[PDB]
Amino acid sequence: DVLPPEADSSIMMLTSDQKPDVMYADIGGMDIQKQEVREAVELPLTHFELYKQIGIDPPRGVLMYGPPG
Amino acid sequence: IISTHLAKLYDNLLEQNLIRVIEPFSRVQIEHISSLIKLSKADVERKLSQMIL
Amino acid sequence: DDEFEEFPAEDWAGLDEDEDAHVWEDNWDDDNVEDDFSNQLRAELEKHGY
Amino acid sequence: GSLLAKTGQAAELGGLLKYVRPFLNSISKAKAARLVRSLLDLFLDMEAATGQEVELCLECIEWAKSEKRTFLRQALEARLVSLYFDTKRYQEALHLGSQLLRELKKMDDKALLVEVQLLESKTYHALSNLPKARAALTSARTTANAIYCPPKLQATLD
Amino acid sequence: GLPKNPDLRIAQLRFLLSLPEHRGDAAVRDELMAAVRDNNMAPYYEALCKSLDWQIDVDLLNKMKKANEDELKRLDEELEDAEKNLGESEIRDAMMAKAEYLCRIGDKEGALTAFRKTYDKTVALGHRLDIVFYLLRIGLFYMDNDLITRNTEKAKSLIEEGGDWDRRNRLKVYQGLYCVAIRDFKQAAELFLDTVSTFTSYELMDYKTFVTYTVYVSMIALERPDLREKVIKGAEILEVLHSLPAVRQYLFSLYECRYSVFFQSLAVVEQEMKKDWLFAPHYRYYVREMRIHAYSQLLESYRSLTLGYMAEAFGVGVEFIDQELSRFIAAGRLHCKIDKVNEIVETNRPDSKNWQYQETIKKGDLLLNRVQKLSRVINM
Ligand SMILES: Nc1ncnc2c1ncn2[C@@H]1O[C@H](COP(=O)(O)OP(=O)(O)O)[C@@H](O)[C@H]1O
Repeated sequence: DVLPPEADSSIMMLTSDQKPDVMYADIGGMDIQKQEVREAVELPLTHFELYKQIGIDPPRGVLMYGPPG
Repeated sequence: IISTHLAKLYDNLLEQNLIRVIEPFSRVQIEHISSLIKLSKADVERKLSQMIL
Repeated sequence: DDEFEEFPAEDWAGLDEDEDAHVWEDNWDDDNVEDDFSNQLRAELEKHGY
Repeated sequence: GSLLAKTGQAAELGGLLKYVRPFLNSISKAKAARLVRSLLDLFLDMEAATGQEVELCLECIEWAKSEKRTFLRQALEARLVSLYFDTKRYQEALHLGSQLLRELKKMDDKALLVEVQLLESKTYHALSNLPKARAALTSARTTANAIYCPPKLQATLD
Repeated sequence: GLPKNPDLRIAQLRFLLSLPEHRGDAAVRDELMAAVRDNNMAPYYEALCKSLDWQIDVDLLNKMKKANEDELKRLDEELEDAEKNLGESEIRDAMMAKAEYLCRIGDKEGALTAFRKTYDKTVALGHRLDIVFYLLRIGLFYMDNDLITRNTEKAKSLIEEGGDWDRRNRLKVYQGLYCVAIRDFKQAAELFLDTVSTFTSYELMDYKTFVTYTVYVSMIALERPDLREKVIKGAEILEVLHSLPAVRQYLFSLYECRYSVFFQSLAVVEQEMKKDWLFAPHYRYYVREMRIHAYSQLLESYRSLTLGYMAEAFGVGVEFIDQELSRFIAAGRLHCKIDKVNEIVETNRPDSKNWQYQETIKKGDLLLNRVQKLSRVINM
């Protein structure tokens, strides 16, 4: 047999989706930049079809090298 | 956000009053339900319908 | 391969038009003849007075 | 102008506004611009000549465009967007706000942008455009962070 | 994509002048005001049926057509003779100018020949997409349902597979095949609520006309499930109903299930659909299907609602509703019976078990017919 679930094999958090904890604009940090982050969410926000045709190469990995600020 | 919310709240009390007085009855005449809610027949029937549709 | 012409093959001699030339699916009630509904409702409004 | 507003005069205030134009183009642009805005707001306050208020202010905008007072004419465009929302205008307010946003985002004004975005959020809510109202309101906050103590404006955003 | 949209307008104007004879005075005016323009002589073999054989512009207008067509033809000859440009070159757009001249000015026959010529010549992604769009637009112009099906079939099969973010620019008219046809129930709406227009106001004559098609298709689709969260929640939907109060009136009337205003507004909807070339459900799904949904919605959650009181709650003319109910029950829907001796509507709603079990035995009948046919296929 093969187990379909994979997240609970070593825990390490699970599906945090479908749950509004902190929506978006309710953050106190406003932007810092948050435009590269919205650029990061462009791929989840569909737009992968717009990644082609328009000829862009959307970013894949986003590293935030900041303190707990 | 004045008439809309008051109408929404008015619907809430109508639904709550109907649901609060409806558990005992397996089959109740609707003019008795109107008498308990202290309203007419057409409005009570219309509200009870819109809930059940 | 034969067309079985022994059975009476009366081909439809019109060859004029296809009434449902498009993909429309008809129903037994769809082909009744009336003055639709708008005129009928107007007549209904008139006999009631408004 | 103060006495005309106190008494409630409309024709006299309109004539005064149409007459003071030589003096408007003889002094500091900002001082003349704000005097025009104050007189216009006072005129639009009490006497509700809905068939004349829009036309009179549009004439003032055209006059401001002729005088090349871009910040003045932008301010009156924002005022008519507010007036359009007051008069429940459907979409001519929307394109006017869109035109203002295009002209203003290229600049770096902040008070006008917050008012325009807030007005755009208001008219979406009036037309029950909730998701676009939320998006406009979020942009209104992002723009409103610049002004630290706009006591009237901060209440409007809240 | 702007061309063939004003052509759609004149095509609709010809429809309004031809099919409904009630519009025989204003329809002539709008037809004339848009046929003396737009160079309507080659697209006047259709127009001669309603009005005169030819309006009194023959000398000047034909000279304009022949001169304009000859100039483009001379231009096409120069590109295809003096220069050997082939494939990925400017000859591709030169023949597009040829097709545009043969379409916007000349008759559809020359434009179709020009299109099929360059479609077989160049198969580039951008060129192929543009010509498929043009073929669809001319097909929906001249009401060639065969051409509309042909371009829709190839586009949905292979053409739209290659290249993305342009299908969002095409489904609004790719689903027009379902819109013009009877299939306004499920497939139309599911691919047509998408409020992503290729142009602000084009293709279907407007964005407002785009919404009216959405409202009509949705009304044929469903009565009152959580449509409040499907179309009513739509902010752009609420905005456009603010733009059109009458359109907002019946849509809210159906949502509020207030039949006193619904039927009057529903008749207005049918009258409006009469003035529209998308009139295919002329006797099936203008008002009869919508009220079948409405009557089903009404009589469900009811058991025995009196004919007299349901008549005044749904208009007037107790006899009119009585004959309407009898006609629709004979049609098959409105699951109920009429107690004529007491004038009562005794409904028969099957339980969730009962109705579903009825559906299974029906599908059992169909599939037994299927397997018996397959039993015929074997042993022969
Ligand atoms: N609206 C807000 N804006 C910014 N920070 C917030 C907000 N609400 C909560 N926080 C804080 O952000 C913190 C995230 O901390 P943490 O995840 O440990 O930092 P890091 O991701 O750098 O390890 C939480 O402890 C929480 O208190």
